[PDB]
Amino acid sequence: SNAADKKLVVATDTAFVPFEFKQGDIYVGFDVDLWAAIAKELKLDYELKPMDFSGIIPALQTKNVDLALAGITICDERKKAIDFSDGYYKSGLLVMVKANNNDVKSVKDLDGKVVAVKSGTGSVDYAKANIKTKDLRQFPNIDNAYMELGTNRADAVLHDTPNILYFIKTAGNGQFKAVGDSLEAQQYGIAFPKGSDELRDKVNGALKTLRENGTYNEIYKKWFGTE
Ligand code: NA
Repeated sequence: SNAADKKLVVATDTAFVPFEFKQGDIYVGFDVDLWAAIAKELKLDYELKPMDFSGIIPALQTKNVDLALAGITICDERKKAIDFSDGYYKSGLLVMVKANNNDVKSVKDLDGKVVAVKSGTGSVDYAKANIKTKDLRQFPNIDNAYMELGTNRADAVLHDTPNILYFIKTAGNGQFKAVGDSLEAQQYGIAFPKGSDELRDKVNGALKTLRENGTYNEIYKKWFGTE
């Protein structure tokens, strides 16, 4: 076998649930599983390099890294320094309601209710504008906003569709459902250095295949649950 080993350098954020987080002395998450599955098909060898989002692109610029799979969302401004592949996840804001809440079904059914959000999120603006709330409970951590819904001190919560789902699944055990569809949708994608080009198209085809194959659904169930 000698040293024909692929020097592919992969990079992720130190802490970022539920995509790349440390659990059981091993980084775990959706993005890790995705790159593992892609590799199987592409038959390439990877070496995850953990760093702060601050240096992810800066590094890709000098190609100190050859690929990066964090929560990089497709953005044309950034394309001046890097290049993205077809997205692997639909981002956006979702609405959690107690499962027994069969009255609310969407964000427009919230006019005149209590919606819990987190400070420094995009949930605030959408609500400050597209929504007519009798009260906006801006908490500094969603965990507490989840309590409010659990104590029916709020009618529903508004936060990233990924997060709301992980919890509906992890420590959800009912009394928590999702309604409607992801608002302000975006797409998450792998980021390849400008120099790399075929490696990109190769990975693009790989993702088309795995989504064509559809094992993504099972991985989706493991993290974000049933679509
Ligand atoms: Na209740």
